[PDB]
Amino acid sequence: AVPKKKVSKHKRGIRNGPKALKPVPVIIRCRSCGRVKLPHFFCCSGERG
Amino acid sequence: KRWKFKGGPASHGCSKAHRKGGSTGQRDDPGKVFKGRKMPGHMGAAQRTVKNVWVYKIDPARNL
Amino acid sequence: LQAKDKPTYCPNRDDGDICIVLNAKDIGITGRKLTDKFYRWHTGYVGHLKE
Amino acid sequence: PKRTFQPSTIRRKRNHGFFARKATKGGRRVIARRIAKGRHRVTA
Amino acid sequence: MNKKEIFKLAKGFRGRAKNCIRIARERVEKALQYSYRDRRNKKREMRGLWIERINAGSRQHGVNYGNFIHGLMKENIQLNRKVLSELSMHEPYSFKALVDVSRNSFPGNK
Amino acid sequence: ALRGVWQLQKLVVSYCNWGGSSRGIRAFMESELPALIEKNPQLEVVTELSRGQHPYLKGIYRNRNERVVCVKNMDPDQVLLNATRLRNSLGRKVVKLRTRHVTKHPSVQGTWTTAVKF
Amino acid sequence: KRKKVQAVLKAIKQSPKKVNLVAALVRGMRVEDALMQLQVTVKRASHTVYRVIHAARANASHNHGLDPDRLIIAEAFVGKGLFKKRISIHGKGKCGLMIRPECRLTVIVRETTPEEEAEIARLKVHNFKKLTKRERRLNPHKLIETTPIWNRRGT
RNA sequence: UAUUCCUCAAUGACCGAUAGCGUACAAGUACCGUGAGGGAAAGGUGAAAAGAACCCUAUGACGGGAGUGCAAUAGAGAACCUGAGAUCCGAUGCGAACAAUCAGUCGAAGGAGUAGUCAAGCGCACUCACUCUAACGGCGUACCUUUUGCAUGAUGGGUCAGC
Ligand SMILES: [K+]
Ligand SMILES: [K+]
Ligand SMILES: [K+]
Ligand SMILES: [K+]
Ligand SMILES: [K+]
Ligand SMILES: [Mg+2]
Ligand SMILES: [Mg+2]
Ligand SMILES: [Mg+2]
Ligand SMILES: [Mg+2]
Ligand SMILES: [Mg+2]
Ligand SMILES: [Mg+2]
Ligand SMILES: [Mg+2]
Ligand SMILES: [Mg+2]
Ligand SMILES: [Mg+2]
Ligand SMILES: [Mg+2]
Ligand SMILES: [Mg+2]
Ligand SMILES: [Mg+2]
Ligand SMILES: [Mg+2]
Ligand SMILES: [Mg+2]
Ligand SMILES: [Mg+2]
Ligand SMILES: [Mg+2]
Ligand SMILES: [Mg+2]
Ligand SMILES: [Mg+2]
Ligand SMILES: [Mg+2]
Ligand SMILES: [Mg+2]
Ligand SMILES: [Mg+2]
Ligand SMILES: [Mg+2]
Ligand SMILES: [Mg+2]
Ligand SMILES: [Mg+2]
Ligand SMILES: [Mg+2]
Ligand SMILES: [Mg+2]
Ligand SMILES: [Mg+2]
Ligand SMILES: [Zn+2]
Repeated sequence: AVPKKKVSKHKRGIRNGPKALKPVPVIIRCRSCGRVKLPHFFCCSGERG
Repeated sequence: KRWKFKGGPASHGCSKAHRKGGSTGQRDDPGKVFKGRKMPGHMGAAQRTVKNVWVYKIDPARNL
Repeated sequence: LQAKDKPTYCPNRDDGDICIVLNAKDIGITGRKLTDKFYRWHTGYVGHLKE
Repeated sequence: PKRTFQPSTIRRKRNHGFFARKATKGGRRVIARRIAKGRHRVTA
Repeated sequence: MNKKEIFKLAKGFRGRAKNCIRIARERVEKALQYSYRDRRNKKREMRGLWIERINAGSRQHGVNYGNFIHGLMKENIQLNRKVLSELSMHEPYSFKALVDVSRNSFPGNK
Repeated sequence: ALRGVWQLQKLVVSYCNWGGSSRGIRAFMESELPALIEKNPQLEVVTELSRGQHPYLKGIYRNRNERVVCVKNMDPDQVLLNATRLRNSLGRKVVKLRTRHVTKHPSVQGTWTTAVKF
Repeated sequence: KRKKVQAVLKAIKQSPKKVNLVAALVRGMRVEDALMQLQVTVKRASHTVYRVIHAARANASHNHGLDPDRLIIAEAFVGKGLFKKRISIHGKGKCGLMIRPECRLTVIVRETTPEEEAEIARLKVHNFKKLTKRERRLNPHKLIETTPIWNRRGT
């Protein structure tokens, strides 16, 4: 099966519309190492390890 | 599984159509698939009722 | 409803008056239309013409 | 599968080489046409 | 017609029909055919609108359009339908006077 | 003229004394231009030599609109007709006339509404 | 004095569509918010967009006397580069054309206006209102600063 | 008298980079074929290289400054004069998730941006002002070819530029 017609820029934009990226709602930055990370990601242990 | 369709033969030349539905309509008249055509999809996890279910025993201490 | 009784009538505008129809159960129907006139419609499922 | 070209250097020189062309009148015409066109490879 | 004139006439067209000469030429020629036809059709539509406005104006006083316009003809009143509809919309008392005059001229049957 | 005030203020006659395409405007300058200058005392007529270029007439109006009409290879009567059409114009933009009756007071007796009583 | 500062990165060896998928996310964001958002977006193009935004902020601060802490991303768009064409061999002796694409990325920054700072402050107060896309880009995430604590006496 | 593998001089209402020789550029090359044989593509920074020291951010300057230059999108490494179109990503204004169809045409509510003219008092009403958009209404089954006759579910064309 082949496409019967060329797809217009309008229909292509409609198709690719919901596939746009969205911003992450919550971002954690460690005050010690400065790493920017999602919740439930390990970067540092505290001092007197 | 969903509609108890018979499927195709396991041998005698059958080519990659062992569990498929076969024909889904007629040709050009009607030129379309009718509503309610039995096709694959989600099965179960739906509300159903069983009628005339017989109560055998009541346990009032445990509410069983 | 079409505001075609107004001298300011415009076909692209909805400017009709509000029509309140009272006593709809007492409308006059002649002939044998009570038993012979049918409303028919199709639900979109084959074989399901309702009347 | 087995393909049409099976290389052999001595068969190439015996069929299309310089002295193979020089041995026949048609081969000498091939060489003359070949030089007249200006090909860098006169014989194979 | 030149390619630049066609692109001028295709301004505001949707899709590739404003942009590509093979597609634009057909749509522009069809637009020009519509324009030629609609110069004729506008006169029919506007006379229909004037007659609707006159009929609405005269039926408020109990006179149908045909009796009204024939009563005006019978009295040698030669106002045309465009001006009569403008009177029915904007000068209703003068239009009512004309309706009374035409009803005395030609009441019609009933 | 808009309410009695003439709108065309300047008529520029741009021409070449060498080029063959300015023959008609040169004959217009010699023959018809003094009569038009006489009949229009409110109009300023300046004449400009532009060698090597095709001739034109330019009309500058009260509303600061300028209209140029090329008159290359024209007969003198066509040049005079173009100058007359420049004089008779109000200097407006050439767009489609939306109506043929401009009024700010469409009704003397009041527009028909549903509240009108007879 | 200058209002708009840009940075351009040419000859990025990626698809323009894939780069624009990430570049469209950071449009209308403050520069620090966008830089934080790119570090949690798992894409190849995230590092490239990060580099161009970083270069643009540096250009604005160093060459044009703009304040780097008040920059918003006005534009981020992609242009094509020099595409490289190869033959793509199929079965049965047929072939198509394969392209190794290239792209350029342009990021334009500008300083936030005081009205826009007032709106940003108004967006950070607590309410249940729906945000438009532009207002969401102004306040894209909640930033949480955490300190590592050893022997926080729990589990 | 015939012819041009050749030489010297000259001419052209001959061509000017898809043209003119197949070749304006290291072409009978690259490439294809066992072989005979077939056979390309690809010209142009600037007057002069003065071809961008140094700084900043990237792993890395082709970026942003600085400087050279008349001009730097005139900033290139077989390619930078001009720099169209299809095509791709953005910015602003208006429309847009209760309404269907060669996508226009004739009317047109509203929205948005923007000028100027001047008698009389320095406003204000005039230029149907102008530009963009278009809710809503009426009308409207592409083009070419071939045919007795094509919206035709007959043919041809993905689009653009050059020929
Ligand atoms: K060639
Ligand atoms: K230049
Ligand atoms: K260019
Ligand atoms: K319409
Ligand atoms: K056929
Ligand atoms: Mg069975
Ligand atoms: Mg079975
Ligand atoms: Mg098989
Ligand atoms: Mg099988
Ligand atoms: Mg059908
Ligand atoms: Mg060989
Ligand atoms: Mg394969
Ligand atoms: Mg392809
Ligand atoms: Mg492809
Ligand atoms: Mg070329
Ligand atoms: Mg050229
Ligand atoms: Mg050539
Ligand atoms: Mg450099
Ligand atoms: Mg030059
Ligand atoms: Mg250039
Ligand atoms: Mg373009
Ligand atoms: Mg937009
Ligand atoms: Mg709605
Ligand atoms: Mg539809
Ligand atoms: Mg219109
Ligand atoms: Mg219709
Ligand atoms: Mg036939
Ligand atoms: Mg027909
Ligand atoms: Mg067809
Ligand atoms: Mg047919
Ligand atoms: Mg086809
Ligand atoms: Mg073409
Ligand atoms: Zn940490």
